[PDB]
Amino acid sequence: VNSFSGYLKLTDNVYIKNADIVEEAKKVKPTVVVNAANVYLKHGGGVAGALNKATNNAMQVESDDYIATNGPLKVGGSCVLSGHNLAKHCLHVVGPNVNKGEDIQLLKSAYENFNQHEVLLAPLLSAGIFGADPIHSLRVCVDTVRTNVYLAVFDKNLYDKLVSSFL
Ligand SMILES: O=S1(=O)CC[C@@H]1CNc1ncnc2[nH]c3cc(F)ccc3c12
Repeated sequence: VNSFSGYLKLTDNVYIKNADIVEEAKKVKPTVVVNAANVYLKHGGGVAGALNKATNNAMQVESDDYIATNGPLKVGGSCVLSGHNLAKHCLHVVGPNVNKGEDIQLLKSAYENFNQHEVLLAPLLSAGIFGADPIHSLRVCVDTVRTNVYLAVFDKNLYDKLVSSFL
């Protein structure tokens, strides 16, 4: 039993809710919140900008030190950093950004990072400003993640479309 509330169950292990991931993280305090990161951990907009703003820029400060030490992530890769006031940990995962021409097949590799964590609060990878089709992202999620994932979809119209079209 966990504290996630109001989710629709899609499969054995995948759940979905129309929610603001920032507000959801603030209420649940999950062990892991996933950020929709880029390789430079520059949290300027989308989910990343929202999560970073909610940490009063502490996420960005920590991220800049991470990059200065380790260099950029790979597209499809991830790193674990602090969850600050939102979660115990933040799993920064880099989905391909279609608006940069990155290969969509890397979306499966990106979701594989979730399997290293038993339970996660997450957005749909490569959705929003990353330019992928969220219906496709949900399908890859369901077919790749085996651990327990609670998906927050900010846009109510999109949430209803994802549910109604789910196979
Ligand atoms: O859901 S969508 O709009 C349709 C694709 C987008 C995915 N992005 C998100 N997914 C979940 N929670 C979220 N909270 C946010 C706060 C912001 F300021 C900007 C984006 C988000 C967001």
